[PDB]
Amino acid sequence: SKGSRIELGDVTPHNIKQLKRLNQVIFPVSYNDKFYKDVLEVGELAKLAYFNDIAVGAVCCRVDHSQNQKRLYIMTLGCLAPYRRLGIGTKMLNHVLNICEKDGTFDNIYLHVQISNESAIDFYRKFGFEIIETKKNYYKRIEPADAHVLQKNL
Ligand SMILES: CC(=O)SCCNC(=O)CCNC(=O)[C@H](O)C(C)(C)COP(=O)(O)OP(=O)(O)OC[C@H]1O[C@@H](n2cnc3c(N)ncnc32)[C@H](O)[C@H]1OP(=O)(O)O
Repeated sequence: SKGSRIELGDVTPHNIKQLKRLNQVIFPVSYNDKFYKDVLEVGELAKLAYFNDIAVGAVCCRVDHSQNQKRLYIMTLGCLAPYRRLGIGTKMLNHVLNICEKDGTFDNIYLHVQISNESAIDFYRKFGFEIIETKKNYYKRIEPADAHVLQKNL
């Protein structure tokens, strides 16, 4: 961290419009107004990422109680294409993993990744996520429609 050009910051009503703007560019699906209202209620489970003080990415997660487990679902985690491979993803993912580790009550953390997304698959597998399922027809309008479920056991 010493001398890093990357910092995470809180999401607030002042910068929620910035988060939406980033999400629009980065992710191929659009999120509704309820999504953005919810982000304001999850505390440290949502953050904006800054590179040299410029907002370039974001992470939004929620707690999911399914399969009789307590799970952390990564709804969105990403940064703008020109700033990729600079460790921003790592900073965001490590933040969420540290929240789970300090809580200690999570069974697993998981997300969906479109099957064509090789760089996301490489990235999550680096952190010990495993492809546990491939969901056919996960997306309704984009191609390929299929998504891998990537899960890390905690
Ligand atoms: C519709 C969907 O599928 S959404 C769910 C997936 N997320 C996205 O598609 C959002 C768009 N993508 C991104 O924002 C990025 O590509 C991310 C979040 C996946 C990775 O973020 P980055 O900031 O680029 O990752 P970071 O620089 O921390 O990468 C760390 C590690 O990941 C691995 N990695 C990351 N990107 C790549 C790549 N393109 N190719 C191979 N390995 C990669 C590397 O092993 C390793 O780092 P190093 O080899 O550079 O030391």
